[PDB]
Amino acid sequence: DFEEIPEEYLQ
Amino acid sequence: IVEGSDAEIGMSPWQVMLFRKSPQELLCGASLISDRWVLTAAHCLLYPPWDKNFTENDLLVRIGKHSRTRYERNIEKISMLEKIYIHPRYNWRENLDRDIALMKLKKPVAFSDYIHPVCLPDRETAASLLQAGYKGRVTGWGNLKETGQPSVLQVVNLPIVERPVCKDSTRIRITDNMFCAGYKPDEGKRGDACEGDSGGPFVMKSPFNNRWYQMGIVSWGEGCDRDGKYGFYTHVFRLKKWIQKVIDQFG
Amino acid sequence: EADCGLRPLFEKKSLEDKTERELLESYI
Ligand SMILES: COc1ccc(S(=O)(=O)N[C@@H](CC(=O)NCc2ccc(C#N)cc2)C(=O)N2CCC[C@H]2C(=O)NCc2cc(Cl)ccc2CN)cc1Cl
Ligand SMILES: *[C@@H]1O[C@H](CO)[C@@H](O)[C@H](O)[C@H]1NC(C)=O
Ligand code: NA
Ligand code: NA
Repeated sequence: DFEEIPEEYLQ
Repeated sequence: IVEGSDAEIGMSPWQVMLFRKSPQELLCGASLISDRWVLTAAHCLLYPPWDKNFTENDLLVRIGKHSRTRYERNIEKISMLEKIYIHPRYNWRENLDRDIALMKLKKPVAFSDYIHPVCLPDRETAASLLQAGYKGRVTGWGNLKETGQPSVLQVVNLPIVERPVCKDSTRIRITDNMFCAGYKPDEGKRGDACEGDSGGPFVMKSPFNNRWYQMGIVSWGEGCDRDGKYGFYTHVFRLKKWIQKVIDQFG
Repeated sequence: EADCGLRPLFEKKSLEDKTERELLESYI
């Protein structure tokens, strides 16, 4: 399972 | 990567991870060829038999990574895609002929100790180095065995195989746009790419100018690391005219 | 680019990685 990435990259 | 080892820090600073946005997961490997362009396998983006057909907004690229799963704060950089280009004659129906794609980033990535582009071969370097017995290096975060997954980037060095041996190892029609690599059953040593390593680079270090060149792209294999089978790689030089056409036209 | 294929932590510092010699030795 992957560590969550900063939300700015999913926007 | 099967039967490889942990990469050293900064050993492959051109390595790129293709990352799916939702659900968040590894999709493929890829490589950095300039501050705006990333090279990968076409089948990482388009493979109808598996209902795979990604669009730009489906994906991210993560550059400068070492750990497979961690968010490497202050080290990795994450980029969005402006546009995907797949080779117009990519043959996903039969044999993955011309298994190559380019991705243009929305914004240039800053180079660092951990982020740096690999060279693409010219005709002469390809002719000099793409010879049976000569070894290249394959890197990726793919599976450790055909049938688990690594904590960090894996590396393996593998010899290019004579074309007739590649051909005789498989029922698949091999083309001039592929080459194969791996040890023979009798050679003892082993290793191969595997699922998840797709799209990553097969690189060689030129003894003429001490620079790393990407000669291949991880493309396909019958299983992973099977005796008598070999890994098949997209022949980057053979498709370089297409690469240059795309970059010159769109960048 | 002009600087392609030269790694900051290796070639740029004249440091060798642990297995690149294996590649060089294969280039007969
Ligand atoms: C359309 O073209 C193809 C369609 C399929 C296959 S394949 O079945 O041989 N391999 C396929 C899928 C596979 O491995 N099936 C499991 C499997 C297990 C045992 C045998 C035997 N005998 C055959 C297959 C593959 O590599 N594909 C299908 C699409 C993507 C690519 C891939 O996984 N590439 C990664 C890879 C790259 C390399 Cl260099 C070495 C191994 C691997 C992992 N197999 C080759 C071509 Cl060229
Ligand atoms: C894949 O996706 C594109 C765009 O969404 C679509 O137009 C195309 O028909 C699909 N199949 C391909 C490219 O083989
Ligand atoms: Na054959
Ligand atoms: Na094998």
